Amino acid sequence: RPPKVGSSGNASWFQAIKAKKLNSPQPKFEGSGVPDNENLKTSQQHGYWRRQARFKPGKGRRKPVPDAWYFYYTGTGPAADLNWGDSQDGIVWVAAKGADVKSRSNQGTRDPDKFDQYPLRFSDGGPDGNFRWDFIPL
Amino acid sequence: PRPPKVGSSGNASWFQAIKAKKLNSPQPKFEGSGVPDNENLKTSQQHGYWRRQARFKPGKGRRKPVPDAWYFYYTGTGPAADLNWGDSQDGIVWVAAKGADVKSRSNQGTRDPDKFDQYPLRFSDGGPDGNFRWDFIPL
Repeated sequence: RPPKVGSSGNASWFQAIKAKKLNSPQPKFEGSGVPDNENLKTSQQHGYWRRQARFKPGKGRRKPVPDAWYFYYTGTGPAADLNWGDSQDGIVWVAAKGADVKSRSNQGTRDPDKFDQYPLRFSDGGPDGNFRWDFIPL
Repeated sequence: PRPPKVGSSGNASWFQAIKAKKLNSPQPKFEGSGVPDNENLKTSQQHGYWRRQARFKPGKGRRKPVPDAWYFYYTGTGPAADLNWGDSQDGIVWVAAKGADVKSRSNQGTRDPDKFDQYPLRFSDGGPDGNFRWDFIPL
């Protein structure tokens, strides 16, 4: 059977945020939780963070390490078929003040062969202290 | 009329390759699943291996070294169909989604290239590390 490949792309435009612990809560944000990105209009500034399980060698038989979460605009990424606000384990919905969550951006997702991940900045206040992320300069 | 056909013939992987960026890149590492998307399959079935292909090209003198290519096969299919998930073998890296049952033997088979094109890789749950790349294939 050929595979059913339905996603237009699953690489987030942005670096992940990482939990600090194996049993960290889901991300919460001081402000909207939408990454800084001036390319979009206010109405279109909404999307979701999605959990990804991570593991390490050895030691072992692989061992778990803390989750990463990646941001996708609504209608893109692994949960592209969800409507904004639909409940799913591992999905946190975010929207800017002034967002119209029925709108759609044409921002799409990132081709990793052509683009490095973009830096995350949250000028309106980022995720809580259960999460960290590597510095990437502007 | 024709005799039986038991093997993976000269079928291919369902999916496009991942390619090393250098002649000395390490084998691919997968912090998340490393299993391509395929909505035919449930989470329990999402496991298999990446297998190295050596590559060479023509040019100055003749034989030129090209970076390694690695191709994905579901467990129980492909050149290493006889292995069980996790069996050591040089040029084989085992992958599985969180929640996979690496004994579930999927039903996707392999690709006859005269009938089906290579399918795009999409990695919901993580792909290979940054030593690897592949061209984007839309659709």
